Amino acid sequence: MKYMITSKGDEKSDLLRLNMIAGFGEYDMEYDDVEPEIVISIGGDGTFLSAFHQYEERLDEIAFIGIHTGHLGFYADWRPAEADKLVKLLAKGEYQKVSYPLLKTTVKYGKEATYLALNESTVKSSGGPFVVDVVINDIHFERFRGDGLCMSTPSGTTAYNKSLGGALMHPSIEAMQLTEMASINNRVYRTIGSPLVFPKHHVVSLQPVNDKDFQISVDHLSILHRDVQEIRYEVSAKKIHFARFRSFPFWRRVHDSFIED
Amino acid sequence: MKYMITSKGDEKSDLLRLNMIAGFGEYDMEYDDVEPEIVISIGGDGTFLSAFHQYEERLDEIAFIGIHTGHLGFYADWRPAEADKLVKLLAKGEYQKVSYPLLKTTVKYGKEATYLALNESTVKSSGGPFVVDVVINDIHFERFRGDGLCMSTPSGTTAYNKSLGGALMHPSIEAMQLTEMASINNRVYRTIGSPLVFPKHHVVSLQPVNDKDFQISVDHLSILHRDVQEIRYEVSAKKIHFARFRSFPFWRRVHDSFIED
Amino acid sequence: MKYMITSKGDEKSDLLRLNMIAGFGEYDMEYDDVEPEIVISIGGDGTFLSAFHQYEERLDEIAFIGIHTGHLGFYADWRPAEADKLVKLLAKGEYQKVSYPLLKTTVKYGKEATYLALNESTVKSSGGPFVVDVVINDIHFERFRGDGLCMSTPSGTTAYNKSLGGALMHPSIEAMQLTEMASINNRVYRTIGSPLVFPKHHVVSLQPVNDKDFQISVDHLSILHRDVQEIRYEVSAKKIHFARFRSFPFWRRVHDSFIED
Amino acid sequence: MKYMITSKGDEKSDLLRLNMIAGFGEYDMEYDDVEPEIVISIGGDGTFLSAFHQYEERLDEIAFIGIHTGHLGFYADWRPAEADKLVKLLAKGEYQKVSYPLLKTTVKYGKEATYLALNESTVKSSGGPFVVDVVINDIHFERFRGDGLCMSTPSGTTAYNKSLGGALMHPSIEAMQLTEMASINNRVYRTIGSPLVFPKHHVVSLQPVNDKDFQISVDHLSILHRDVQEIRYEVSAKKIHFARFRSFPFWRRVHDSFIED
Ligand SMILES: CC(=O)SCCCCn1cnc2c(N)ncnc21
Ligand SMILES: CC(=O)SCCCCn1cnc2c(N)ncnc21
Ligand SMILES: CC(=O)SCCCCn1cnc2c(N)ncnc21
Ligand SMILES: CC(=O)SCCCCn1cnc2c(N)ncnc21
Repeated sequence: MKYMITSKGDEKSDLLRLNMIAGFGEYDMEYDDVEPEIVISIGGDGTFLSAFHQYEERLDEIAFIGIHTGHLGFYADWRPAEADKLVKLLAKGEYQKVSYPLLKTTVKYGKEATYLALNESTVKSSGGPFVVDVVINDIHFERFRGDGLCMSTPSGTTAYNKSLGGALMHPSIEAMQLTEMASINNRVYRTIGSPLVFPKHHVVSLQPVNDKDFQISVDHLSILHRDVQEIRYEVSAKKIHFARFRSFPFWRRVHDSFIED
Repeated sequence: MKYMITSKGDEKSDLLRLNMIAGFGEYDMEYDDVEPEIVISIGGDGTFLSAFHQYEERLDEIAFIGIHTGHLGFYADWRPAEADKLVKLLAKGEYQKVSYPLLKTTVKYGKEATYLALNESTVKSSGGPFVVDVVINDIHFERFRGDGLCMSTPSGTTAYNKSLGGALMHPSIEAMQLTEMASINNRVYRTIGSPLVFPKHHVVSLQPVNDKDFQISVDHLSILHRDVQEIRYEVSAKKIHFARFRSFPFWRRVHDSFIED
Repeated sequence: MKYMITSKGDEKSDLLRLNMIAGFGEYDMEYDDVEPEIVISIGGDGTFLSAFHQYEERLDEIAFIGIHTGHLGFYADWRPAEADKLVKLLAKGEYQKVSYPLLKTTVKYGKEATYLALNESTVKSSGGPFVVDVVINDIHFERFRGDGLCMSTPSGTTAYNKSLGGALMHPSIEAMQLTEMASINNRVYRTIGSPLVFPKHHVVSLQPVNDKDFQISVDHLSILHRDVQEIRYEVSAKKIHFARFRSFPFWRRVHDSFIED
Repeated sequence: MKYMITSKGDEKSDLLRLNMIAGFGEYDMEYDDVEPEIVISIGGDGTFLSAFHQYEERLDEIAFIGIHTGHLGFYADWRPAEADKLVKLLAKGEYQKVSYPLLKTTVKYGKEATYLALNESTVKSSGGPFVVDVVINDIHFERFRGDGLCMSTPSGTTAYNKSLGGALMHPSIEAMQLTEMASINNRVYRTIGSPLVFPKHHVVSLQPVNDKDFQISVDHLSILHRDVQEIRYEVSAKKIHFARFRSFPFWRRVHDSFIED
């Protein structure tokens, strides 16, 4: 079918890309980066992340695969030595697919901007103090004062979420996790401190109290948003689809990354 | 129908119990503590916890209700002032029911002991060092050295799990969360550190490496188990059922308990 | 002697300032904000902080006093009701003095910039990834990857240091404390994680590895430094001097701020 | 002079001990384990710890040395390959000495028991809930509810203190550090959460509120104390003295243990 391959840019990934294309030519496979049904990433997790956001409007028609030319990645979890065997099974197809949940971020002004995050979305102030009111399902939960907040996807918990004390949750759980950055707590300012895991259809809303300028990141993308009235977080109805070739469990992927390999 | 009421034991809860029984007599309600269909707890969360374990063999036939004669509880979340209104709606029934997941703990020796936990189950050593191998779905994940481990239900995350840095997760998420107690980490001994959230059907297994004596707790119950070969944790197929009378959201219950009320 | 009074700017602090000046006129006291021997701050801790940095070149000749017109402060720890009694004892003098250690920050380029911090000094990247090599007494200790680092004075531990997990240490201990911001740790990148308390004469040096642009803060001041070769942290030889009128222990000041009051 | 050598018990340490004794016989050195002036530990940190407590009544007349026959230790910080060179310099003496602060623990009943801790002293309940009032310099600071508390020496911060989130402080700082174990915090029960570093002459006192039975540990020693009225913590006036042969900085010892070696 139609496919395309993105490369990190170094000669290790570029040469590995040219070989897979040459191997794909031996099969009924057409190269198309406009309407691909298979998107192959070669490099690391950031390369897969750019490949995800490059085609985040055709997610239901794409099965992603990641190849790590460096250290192991949670998305690029196939070594370069399996590139030739990957070409054959992708060519004749018949592969199983696995789907991970995604995070929807809605930014409201005085239009409306919506984003799709594979890892996480963070909110920080524009330099001044970061104070925000946290509203969970139209219920005022807390007034957060600190460095910022991070809402993470299940697969994104192994990234920035983990550095903030958040829990690692299996990606089959359709949920999102909110963690704090350097919250100030005294007798007068109260935050929950613990990470918060939210199921599907739960809407977490950040609302300003003073400054309406915030630095909002979505995976690698980061923009300074001005005159914002609300930031809405919820589990997205769309899912990223992977091509599954063999058993590489998420917990084994966690063990190899943080324990030993 | 058949009902029964447990009391904390103080005169505040005993008198509140006698009044609800007198009010129940004005309706088609029979008092039965052998086969009750309604179990009312009056006191706090520990009173509800003892009421849960007293009838943990008829969970599919019971709708629990908790009344807090002291501070607010996550299970006893109805004030004493609503006792009379609670009697009327329970009498004519028609109430909706909500179900929370439970934790199954299997202890294997050289028979087999299984427990049901509403909050959490902890494992500590018998005084000596606590070293254990953590196996996730038959995959050796880590060798844990420290004070102990805690596997928490979703509703149990607000209890001992929260004191260990674990995340608070909404009880509609059928999952369990594992947290560490004072793990020792150097270049030679590696633990994940982060809490781990496991979905349904995932089996987390603790296996000894030296001492086979461990102090295992299940909610309030705590026993010294000797000559144990394995501790199996997984989300239980059974659920505790509550009687629902009005909207008291879990996140509002979290806000009232830790933020302010 | 010579004195001056800074005000937060609100009418509560301005009127309290005009009254103390009028009360000071009843004594042998001259108002001088060029060479003051007594510096009175009226407002909060940020007002005292601006008053400290306004006169950080005559620290050995000044005894500072802080008055909080709002909530209690660790530097402005005297209520407005004690302003009149404060005027009398300052006028005839005979007051005891207490001294807190300070933090010296040296920034080396390709000249040299030195700063004095009463609370803390933080280092973050200019937007990109923050990677830095931590050198303790000319010994390479770790390569830090994360959001940034914070070196705190003893009295500064109750501020941003506390939000990062650092310990609160009594200000009589001439030392400094280093804490991490969202460090990334795996099998390949290793940080200590724990806070580090350094005694006097110990030099902690941050050295770039890639980007040489960092956002460095010193108390409230924050500047983007470009083409930096080294950031040197050490306990300063200079001390801030307070005027002591009665027993307000630091631990009682910690209790009143975070436990209850 | 007079010396003695303790061994871990394995054949690696016993044979290394017999060789140093044979090498000591070539010099003006007498073996005496009653009144030794040099105490050599061969094994790990627990072997040095037992050697410390074996002679904790002649601390001012002993210079300790630790040899690690296994992984590196913070007290046994000399490899077995340096045993012969260690024998020669100890024999002719002229070595410099370094001193680390110690922790004094006073347990008051209805007599009085005092202990000396090289690493830390912990307090836990006897099985029931652990609630205690924390009094700092006769000022009620907090009511602690949780698993327990740990007061650590400076050199002890790399041990159990580190697993509880406490800071690592250089041993030249005469101080002690208090850390919490799984404290419960809500709107009604308030603990500081942060670790607390106390200078010399500051007295931290734990006082019961209900149960007067606590499991108190002092380094490796652990005893169940009954009918206790007070636990007093303070920096001891006595110091443990080491024999210094070359530069092995504490921070390098921290780097080798937790970063890499
Ligand atoms: C410095 C930080 O805290 S973000 C590190 C990002 C590394 C690349 N990466 C991208 N996605 C992931 C992921 N899901 N899990 C771990 N690492 C990931
Ligand atoms: C000292 C500790 O860490 S356990 C405190 C237990 C208080 C009673 N309780 C019982 N169940 C719960 C619950 N689910 N959420 C919060 N509190 C609960
Ligand atoms: C949002 C943060 O983490 S910084 C809060 C700073 C409040 C004012 N202040 C200034 N100095 C201090 C101090 N030493 N101790 C506590 N608070 C202080
Ligand atoms: C499982 C724990 O948290 S205690 C581990 C004790 C290891 C031996 N040891 C004894 N003293 C020390 C010390 N000062 N620094 C590190 N390790 C030490």
